[PDB]
Amino acid sequence: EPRKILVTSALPYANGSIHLGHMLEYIQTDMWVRFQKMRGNQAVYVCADDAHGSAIMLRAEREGITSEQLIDAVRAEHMGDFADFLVDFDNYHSTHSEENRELSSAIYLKLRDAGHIDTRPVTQYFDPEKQMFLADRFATYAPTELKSAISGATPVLKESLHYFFKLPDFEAMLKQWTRSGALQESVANKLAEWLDSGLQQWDISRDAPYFGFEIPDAPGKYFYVWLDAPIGYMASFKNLCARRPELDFDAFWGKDSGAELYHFIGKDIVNFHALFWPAMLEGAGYRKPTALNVHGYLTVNGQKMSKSRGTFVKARTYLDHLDPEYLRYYYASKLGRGVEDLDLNLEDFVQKVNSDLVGKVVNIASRCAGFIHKGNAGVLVGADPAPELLAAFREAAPGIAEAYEARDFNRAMREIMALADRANAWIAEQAPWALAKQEGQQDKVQAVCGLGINLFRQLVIFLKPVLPKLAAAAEAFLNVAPLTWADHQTLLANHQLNPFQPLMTRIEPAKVEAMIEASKE
Ligand code: MET
Repeated sequence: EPRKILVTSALPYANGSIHLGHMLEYIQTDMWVRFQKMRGNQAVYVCADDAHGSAIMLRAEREGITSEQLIDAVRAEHMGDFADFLVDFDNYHSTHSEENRELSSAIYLKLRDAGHIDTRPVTQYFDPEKQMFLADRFATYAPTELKSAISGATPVLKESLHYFFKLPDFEAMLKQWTRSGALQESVANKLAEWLDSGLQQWDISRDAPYFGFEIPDAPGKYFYVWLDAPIGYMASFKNLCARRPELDFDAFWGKDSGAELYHFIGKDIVNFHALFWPAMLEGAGYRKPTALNVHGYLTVNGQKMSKSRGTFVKARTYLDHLDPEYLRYYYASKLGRGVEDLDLNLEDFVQKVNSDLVGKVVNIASRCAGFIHKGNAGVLVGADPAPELLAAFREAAPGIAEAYEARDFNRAMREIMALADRANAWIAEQAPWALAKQEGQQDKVQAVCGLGINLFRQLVIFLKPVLPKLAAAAEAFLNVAPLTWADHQTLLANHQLNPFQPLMTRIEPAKVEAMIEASKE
């Protein structure tokens, strides 16, 4: 039977553009989702904009527009960037939605009646040296407007009631769940620092003015953005189930759920997804996630992204100059099971993509297709010129799937390009361009280029989750139904091809520099 898989990515904040560092997470997630879809599994990919908090109030104020105005414009822009980068969500919702308002309040109310909510007064005191108000830890709250000394009648001591999630109530459960396999060992041991220290109650309320959901029965008190943000996951899925009759909420979020749930996140936000989130789900009556998939961050030419050096590239700025599949492949070629950083070496970016994709994959196709087109009216002739070469492709497939399954895209691209390298070399060894000029060798020409195109179909199957647009164009040329992973098991013989679709041009280094220049501020 197929696997039911609900996959999410972190919800970007609704206060700025998506940049190429953010894009690494969504490309990682989308590629994994597309692979599971090819494998015949029910993989559902949901995300949303994170539209609350002082983060949004600051930008809304900085631009003289309302908070609703900003997040609406921003959600449109984020969805356009993701879509153009071929990141295909099943739903892209918003933490500022009626589903999130009800889910947050229903979860809160259940947790409260179970005794997992606490009320205590937080004190803030003015520090004359640091010249600002500090919180009573026993840091300051994030500012909501743009803005000190001890004034005569001005208080030096604020106080306000806050609402706490009694996270320590789940410490035993969390001590077990964090080491259950849901986290990679590196992740679990870095996270366990909070556990070694002892969990603390979590401040989930903010005072007015705050752009967010109001807390039931606490007038003037709002949920902190990080309280409702992960509930955006459930909200995004609940909103989707209204339009997808085959998707049942309880089937994915009930404690009994036999479905898998994965959160792709960056390493900076593990504590929210690994401590508060699974405690919240268990206390509220839902299943905990199957695993967190944690990733590192992006560097460009060996250094941190620089707005001054022009290596802090907006997704739209990339898309103005370059094919998105360039970057999708480059990321795939370095994305690993680990949690390390990933470097975009711009010179290596051009050499690697041109040599691997255009050179080893696209050119095997266009060269061979031309001979089938001109020499046999476009009918691919079936033959067995190089059985050992073909068997290698068969032997390699389940391993490439294992890499995909385990998020080891690096290994997967490696295995694929090794097959590409070997197939390409055999074609060159045959030299159909030379056989085509010899009289009485036309059968040989079609035998060779038939295998060539067959192997290109195999490479497209293997690369489809990285290059879904290229795959679509390839399926048009190959004149086949959309490719499943199981299609690798069959071959085209005696098959009418369509005209050759353009698949990918080389990366022009001028365009890469034009992208960097456009990003210098
Ligand atoms: C529920 S995931 C929230 C992610 C958060 N908005 C961030 O950008 O770090």
